Amino acid sequence: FVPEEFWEVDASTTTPSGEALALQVTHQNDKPFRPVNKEQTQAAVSLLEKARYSVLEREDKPTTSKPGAPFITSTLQQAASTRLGFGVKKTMMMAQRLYEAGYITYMRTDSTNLSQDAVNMVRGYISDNFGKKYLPESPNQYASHEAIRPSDVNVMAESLKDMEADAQKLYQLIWRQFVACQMTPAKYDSTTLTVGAGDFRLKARGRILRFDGWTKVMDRILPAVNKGDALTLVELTPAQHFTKP
Amino acid sequence: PEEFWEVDASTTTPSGEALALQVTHQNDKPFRPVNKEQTQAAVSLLEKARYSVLEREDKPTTSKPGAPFITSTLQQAASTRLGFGVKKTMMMAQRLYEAGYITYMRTDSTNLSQDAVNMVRGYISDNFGKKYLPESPNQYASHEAIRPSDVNVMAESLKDMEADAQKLYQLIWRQFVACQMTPAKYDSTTLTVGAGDFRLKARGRILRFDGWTKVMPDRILPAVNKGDALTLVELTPAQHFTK
Repeated sequence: FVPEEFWEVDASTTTPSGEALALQVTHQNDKPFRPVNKEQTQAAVSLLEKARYSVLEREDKPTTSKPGAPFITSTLQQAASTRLGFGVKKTMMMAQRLYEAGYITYMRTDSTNLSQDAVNMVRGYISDNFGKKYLPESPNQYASHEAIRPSDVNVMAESLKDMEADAQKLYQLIWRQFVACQMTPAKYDSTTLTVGAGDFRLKARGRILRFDGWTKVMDRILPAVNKGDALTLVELTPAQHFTKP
Repeated sequence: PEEFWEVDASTTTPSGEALALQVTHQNDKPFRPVNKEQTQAAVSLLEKARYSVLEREDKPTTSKPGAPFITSTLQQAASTRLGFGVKKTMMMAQRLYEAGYITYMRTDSTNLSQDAVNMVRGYISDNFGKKYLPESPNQYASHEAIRPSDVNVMAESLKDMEADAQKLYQLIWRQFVACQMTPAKYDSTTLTVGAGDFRLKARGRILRFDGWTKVMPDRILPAVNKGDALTLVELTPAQHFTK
């Protein structure tokens, strides 16, 4: 594998009211902005430094995010790696121990299916511990033996006195994914700002949580600015990156 | 944990054949040292003794099969023979039941239905032979026992089950078929040896008819008679702890 070099440019600006607004340069000449070396970035930066910044478009809309499916072997490995920093073989050793102790279901599966007993169990837990608004009218179904889930939803990670810290973290991950998969969607009020500067286009995205839904068990607020408003550039910050395997 | 020792004695018969012995008594009382000093004291004595066969008992023996599984005995057998914990065993048994491969897994009864008895006796007659089939169905001290739903379904055929689930089904299947088969027969032997203040023993048996062990799978003591002199080769002490 050969790492590919690419640069990104962020711009700190101030709204007419004086509030801070962070932007990411996305386009240059209507084409995706992605310089590959320092000189190219510097050339772009020199242009952005003199350009006039103005809000081209502001889009506000409600959005929802649904929970993910309960774990299968491949998704558990991916999540344990991303969230906990566990390698695949370590994740599988720990999952096998949790299964052999009877804490979770069989760990080698490619099915997201959940038995009626498991659905009854988790929906009861949700009704008792979270509330009616967190419970969908009908069980949530997922594209797809059974998924990897706790054997007893009433058993919490901290109660596994026979497991070391990382094993408890893995159980907690499995437990949270399973409970969340049967909860209602999270609701947000999203905002997207599009800014123009010379032959450059920049953007900022933000959202405000209206209902937590599944996120209760398991980006920022953009300042007020309308279309046509002028933004004052404060600082440009280029960043060098390299792709990974 | 309680520390206790044992002592094994390797000897040779007049013909020169090896004979392994275990020390069982000392001064007519059960031998069971609790430390290294006690054991070493016994070893020094055994090292200077004359060894001779005090008695040889040869007799036929019988081994009957066990009852079909109930929840508690399945858990015990899965632990002892397969190394499965209780929770794991019950999770797998539940899946086998839900798939329809075995009968309900929560039971305290060793009873078998007339249909199940007819089915397994037919299997035995077809696959093992008349000497493996008792005149009347075998009865056991005691809903129904945990058994396969279809005796013609072999563990190897459960494509939808992982290896350990197949091992569990195999265990249940073998226990069920064996429980309706005839006793195994052996010719047993017990050698009692005298060595100074100690008594040592060796046990052996030869299979004469496999019976139930045919579906659900010791030593052969060398030829020696009462009065035969034995030559001590080596004494081997062993330290143990209760678990």
